[PDB]
Amino acid sequence: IVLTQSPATLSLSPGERATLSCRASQGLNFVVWYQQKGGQAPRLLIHGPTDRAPGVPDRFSARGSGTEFSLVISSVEPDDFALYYCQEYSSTPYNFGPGTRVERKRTVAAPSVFIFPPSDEQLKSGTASVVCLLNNFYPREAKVQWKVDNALQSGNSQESVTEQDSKDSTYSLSSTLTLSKADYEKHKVYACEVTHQGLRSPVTKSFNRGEC
Amino acid sequence: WKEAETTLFCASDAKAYETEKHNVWATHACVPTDPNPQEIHLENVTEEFNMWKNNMVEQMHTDIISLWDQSLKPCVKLTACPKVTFEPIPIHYCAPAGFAILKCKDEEFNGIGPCKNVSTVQCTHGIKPVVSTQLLLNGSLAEKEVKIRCENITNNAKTIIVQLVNPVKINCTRPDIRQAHCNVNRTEWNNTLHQVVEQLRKHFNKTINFANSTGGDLEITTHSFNCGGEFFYCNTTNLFNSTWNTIILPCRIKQIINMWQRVGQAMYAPPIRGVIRCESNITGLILTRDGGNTNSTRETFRPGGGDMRDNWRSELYKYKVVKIE
Amino acid sequence: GQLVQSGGGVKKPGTSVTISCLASEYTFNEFVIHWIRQAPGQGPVWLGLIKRSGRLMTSYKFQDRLSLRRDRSTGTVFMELRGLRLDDTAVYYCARDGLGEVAPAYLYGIDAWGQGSTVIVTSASTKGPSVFPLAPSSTAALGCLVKDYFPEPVTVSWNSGALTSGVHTFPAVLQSSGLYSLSSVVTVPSSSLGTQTYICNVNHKPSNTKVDKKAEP
Ligand SMILES: *[C@@H]1O[C@H](CO)[C@@H](O)[C@H](O)[C@H]1NC(C)=O
Ligand SMILES: *[C@@H]1O[C@H](CO)[C@@H](O)[C@H](O)[C@H]1NC(C)=O
Ligand SMILES: *[C@@H]1O[C@H](CO)[C@@H](O)[C@H](O)[C@H]1NC(C)=O
Ligand SMILES: *[C@@H]1O[C@H](CO)[C@@H](O)[C@H](O)[C@H]1NC(C)=O
Ligand SMILES: *[C@@H]1O[C@H](CO)[C@@H](O)[C@H](O)[C@H]1NC(C)=O
Repeated sequence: IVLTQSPATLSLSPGERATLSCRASQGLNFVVWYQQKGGQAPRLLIHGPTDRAPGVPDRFSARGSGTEFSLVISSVEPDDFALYYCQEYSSTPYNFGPGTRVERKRTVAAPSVFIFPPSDEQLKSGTASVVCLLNNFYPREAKVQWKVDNALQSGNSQESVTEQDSKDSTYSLSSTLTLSKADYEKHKVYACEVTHQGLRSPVTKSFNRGEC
Repeated sequence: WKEAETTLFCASDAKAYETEKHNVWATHACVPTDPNPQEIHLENVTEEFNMWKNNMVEQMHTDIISLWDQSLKPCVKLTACPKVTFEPIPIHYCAPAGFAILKCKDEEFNGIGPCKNVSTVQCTHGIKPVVSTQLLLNGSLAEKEVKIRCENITNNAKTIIVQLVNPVKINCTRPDIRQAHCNVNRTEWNNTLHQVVEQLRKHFNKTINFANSTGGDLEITTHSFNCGGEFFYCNTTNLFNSTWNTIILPCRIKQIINMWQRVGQAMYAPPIRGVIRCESNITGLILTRDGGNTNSTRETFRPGGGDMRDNWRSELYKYKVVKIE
Repeated sequence: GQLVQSGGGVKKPGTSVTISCLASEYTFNEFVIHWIRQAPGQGPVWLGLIKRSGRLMTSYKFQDRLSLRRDRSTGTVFMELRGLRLDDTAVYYCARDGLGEVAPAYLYGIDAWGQGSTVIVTSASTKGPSVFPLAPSSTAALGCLVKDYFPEPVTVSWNSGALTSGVHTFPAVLQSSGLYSLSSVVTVPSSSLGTQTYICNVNHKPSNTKVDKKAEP
């Protein structure tokens, strides 16, 4: 079977009621839930069949039947901001859900977008890195799209995202498009296009090779 | 009076002059059986059973564990090993005062859920604690037709317990001093496979196939059992290669065995020279289904075992304990 | 706590890795033990399990490269993953589960996990990073690109650690080479760009490499 979870991200303020959803491709008797923080292993929340494992605080509850299941946190505490996965036992392979990220709610914030050409120093090494930085945005969901002379670049870029900042509750993101020198020398216009809730039209930042 | 878990006691007709180790154990742990045992039918009563969530099974498991640890204890891995007489005797489990055993006499009870022709008894039937994998020996047989049982058939991870209605005699014999072998009638075994495929067919929706074990410890890949104090390991490849719309199995005696009851190993003396022979009634099977990658062309079932709780389960499935209050 | 393990680490592609999982007698005797891996930024993947009976079960998707086994002599369970690929790079856990098979309650749920064994498949050897500068524009943004080092970690500061306000050092990403790369950036006033000197101090201890690189227009 297959399990899908929603939403991908849940933004919430402390005190608010969290409810995470898990959907199953076929009828299940139950599903179990795990909490995961970074660098640590999953921690079982809800046993199967229900309700909740030992050591799990009262604010955790779970429910559902058949195709549909949900995990409810009555009053969210700071400790609860984490990733939650659901898991199924109908037959092997036992599938985990993709996980729902619970983060701290904040006012929508548009990214500050910057783009960086490869240094003259780097070009020597025979490789070229083109970087697109998205600074201090919210929500976490953001889309970057690379174009080289209006050619959509797919599969040859990598993104990296900071953890939600504990002080201003924003995120930052880098996207590095990697080209060989020969390929980089062959094209003029390098651009990254950003789509985000904080932007009313996707924003494109670009540069021309060989111009200051 | 609702289902409650408590320590039962056991009864048996063990013989006190006999040094056979089941008789010795039973003499100490069990009491003589009641001459005229009462059985009472409960009219207009429905009661639920669950052989897979049955504490009786656990108690028996614990009991047989202490039985082997007391009777056999050779040597290894940190530790004298005289030879011993080994032949299971029937054990009855009986309810103390303030408790009672409900017994399902329903025909073709599949092991879980409602039983409407329920009765109460003082003791279980006599159950011989035979230690075996993949095949069940000297057990009980369903009277009407073969019965297969599972906690959820759709969970491939979950074991399947087959109860036969006709038994199949299997003769194993040792006249390489460690080489032995088992014999059974082929045509009757083919027909056994048939009566199993018919019941599997009731669930499927799918064409059935039997394969030998995929691997694991020696104890569960082979038909492993005890005979005259010696541990037999039989290749069951010949029993389990089949596809549906006399058989000599080569066996080996092993001195170094895994203890089914705890982590470690036991090492015994080589088998005694002379005559070793066991004629046993095959009365059931423990099967496991592959799943995960089935195909519309084949469902694969393989011989199972290893958790002896399932062995006890095959006999105790009809019973449950309640606190009579 | 209940389940210890000791899996490998850096593996060259094509090789095999064997991970062991030492269990308490109780867990080993009464519980199922799953083998589960988790790659970075992804959720958990079930690879296989070992039941208390000794039954081995593997994921159809790993069955040609994955072998499970148990040692009844010591109470240890094992997984071997062969034909390693860079995308087999993950934390590998053994973890127990009653699976409705323990005697009381009959509960499912993975309640105890081993500490995890990180497996990184690559041919890379220890290597210090190359640090290239990310020069300011025309609020301005500037930074350092720290590329191609192995293994983790590298540390980065700015102006000898005298600059923390508005700095973001991204978590490293593992490139297709099998070497890491990250970026460290900072946002600063445009007025100060003409005067203020900005230097990132990078340190990759594993290779005794320390670089201080000034990125400027
Ligand atoms: C077995 O589990 C499945 C879902 O996991 C469920 O649909 C089915 O009903 C269960 N078995 C029985 C007998 O209900
Ligand atoms: C009713 O009880 C009788 C024993 O008196 C038993 O043989 C029978 O199986 C029960 N009914 C059904 C439908 O099985
Ligand atoms: C079991 O029997 C089959 C066929 O008789 C044979 O191919 C296989 O090697 C045997 N293996 C063992 C361990 O006896
Ligand atoms: C199982 O069967 C296969 C082929 O059918 C054979 O290669 C293997 O050795 C057999 N082993 C056992 C224990 O049956
Ligand atoms: C099965 O029963 C017969 C007679 O009751 C006995 O002689 C034989 O040893 C038993 N075999 C096993 C494997 O229990």
